[PDB]
Formats: sequence, C-alpha cells, structure tokens
Amino acid sequence: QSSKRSSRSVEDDKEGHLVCRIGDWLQERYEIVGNLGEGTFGKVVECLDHARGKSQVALKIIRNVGKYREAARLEINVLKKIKEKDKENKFLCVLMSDWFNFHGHMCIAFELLGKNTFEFLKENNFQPYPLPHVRHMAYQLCHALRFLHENQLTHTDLKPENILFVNSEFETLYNEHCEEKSVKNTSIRVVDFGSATFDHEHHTTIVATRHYRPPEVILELGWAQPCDVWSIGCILFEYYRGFTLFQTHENREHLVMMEKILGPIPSHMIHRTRKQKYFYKGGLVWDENSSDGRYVKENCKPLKSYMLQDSLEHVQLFDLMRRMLEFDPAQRITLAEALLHPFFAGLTPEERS
Ligand SMILES: CCN1/C(=C/C(C)=O)Sc2ccc(OC)cc21
Repeated sequence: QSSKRSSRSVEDDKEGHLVCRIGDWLQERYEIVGNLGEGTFGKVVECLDHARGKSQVALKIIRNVGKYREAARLEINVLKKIKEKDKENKFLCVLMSDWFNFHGHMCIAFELLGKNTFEFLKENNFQPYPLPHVRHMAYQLCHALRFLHENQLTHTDLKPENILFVNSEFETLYNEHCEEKSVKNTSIRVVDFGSATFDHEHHTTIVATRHYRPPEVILELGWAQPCDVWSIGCILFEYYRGFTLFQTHENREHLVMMEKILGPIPSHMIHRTRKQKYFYKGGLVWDENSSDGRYVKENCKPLKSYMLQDSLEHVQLFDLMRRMLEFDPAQRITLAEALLHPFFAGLTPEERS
C-alpha cells in the first residue's frame, strides 16, 4: 500500500477497534508488519517507521472508547516523565518514541523488544533461570523501579509478562531425545505503564495481578511504591523456581499462604482492614483439614525451604526476597536500599552497565 492513501482510508468496528491488518499505514509513517499482542485496551503491532529509515517499533493502538482513551492519556503522561528524566536512556523503562491521536485511537510507539520473561520461562518448560541470571535481572528491576519511585510513580502491575528481554536469543545447554535453554543477554526493559500512578493521583483500590499483589492491597489499607517491591519479590521467586510463589485466586487463601510462607500478619494491619470477614478473634479463618487446607499444608512452606542450594549467593538472594516480602509496607525494603544489598556483590562490571 501507498503511505498517504492508506493513512486516510480508516474505519472502526462496532467495538471501537481500528479495522487494520498487516500492510496498513498510520500517519503516512508507520507500516504494520506483524502482530505482537492484543487485549480489551486495543492491539500492539510491529511497524516499520518509514520516517526513521524503516526502524522497528511496537505500536500500541488504543480502542476508540472514552475510558481507554483517557487511561492512555495518563499512560502517555507517565512515559513523558520517564523520557524527561532518563536522557541517557539508562533506567530500563521502555522507550516511547512517538504518540499521537489517530481518529480517536491514542497510539504509542515504543522500541521493539524481545520475548517477555514469562514467555521465555514457558518455552524452557518452566525450568528456572540460573542464579546469575536471577541476580542480573533483580539488579535491573531494582535500578529501573528505584528511578520510577524517585519520580513519585508506582507501576502497580509488575509481573514477568511486563519484563521483556532487549534480545531473547537463547543458547541450547542440552537437547536430549525439552531443549534446555538459557537467554544469551539478560538485559531487560519494563513495559506497560498503563496502570502507573503518580503519588497525587487517584489510586485504583485493587491493583496488580493476583500472584504479585501485596497484602496492603488485598486488605485495602492504601498502597504506594512498596506495592512494586512486593511484586518484584514474587517475580524473583518465580525466576528462581520457575513457578509462582502464591498459586491462588482467592483473598483469604492468599493471606493464609502469606502467613505459612512468611510468618504472622502484623496485628495492626488486621485491626485496620475493612476486610474483617477473613478474620475471627484476630486470626485468619482457615480449615487445615479441608482439601484446600491439605494443598496449602503440603505446598506452602517457610520461604527458606524453597532454596535449591545452601551456598552464600542463594542465602543472600533469599534475604533480599524476604526483605521485599515484608508484610508491613512501611518496613518493606526500598529499592534504593535493595541496590546496596550484598546479593549484588556477585554482579560483574558488564552487569553493572
Ligand atoms: C505486547 C507487549 N508490549 C507492550 C504492551 C503494552 C500493553 O504496552 S508495549 C511493548 C513494547 C515493545 C514490545 O516489543 C516486543 C512489546 C510490547
């Protein structure tokens, strides 16, 4: 198709999605060449940026629906702040190259990245990342969100699907008659600032994906940057073991697993929560001898039990993870503090770049 003709021939479906396929253009500039993702928000497509010598971008095209348009405007405000504050592009938040309003569709152009860390784990038959990879990805997440936290921002939806490799090319360790895979370059970027909240802005009550959600959110006690620290702790567990720390889809059971894995919920948090129906006389309501009781009993053990090795680097990892999974968000380690944790003495100079 021709740039001008294609960019002006435009229509939406009954749901407010842009009708488009591979080959279509936007802004006499972006040529759609692949599909990367879709949701209720809209769609993400790979494009060639013909105004920047056909360099590759991920273009997010938001639905022509007021709720999603407004949310996208707020997302752009966050991305603009990140860009304003990271002139060397060294804080590892996804680079927004362009944004525009295409017939009511907010569109955001990003640098093109590789597979997300969940997809890579799944392609490795959920065999975990080796500890040095866990350590480098942890360092990068602490560095990226410390920067976001210094700028009165909280991501609120950190999960492995929102952490992408710059380049996900892998090496084969073994291929016996699942092919065992390690990523070559563990450089990552954080994506999807579509839930990211400034300190002064309205806070959505229930944030984060289930498995990465902290106790102060479940208990509706208010949340801020420590929410993201809890998420990171859960992510690092999952990188290290290949399975989620909290495999549950119900609040009371989730809070029970937290107490079995991490120790007792602080008294003051139970006193203050409106979620009183989960408690009786200050203790979580929980039948140990039911089927769910036996699953939790068998599967949810003290955090340290999940160590695969007893050496110093594993002990250091678990100390940092424990500090990231403090119940009380006011006692939870900050990412500025996390960057100084002795776990990160095991990095190399390349890994500090
Ligand atoms: C589809 C994932 N995805 C995004 C998703 C959202 C909701 O923003 S943004 C993004 C940027 C680059 C990329 O490369 C592969 C992927 C990418």
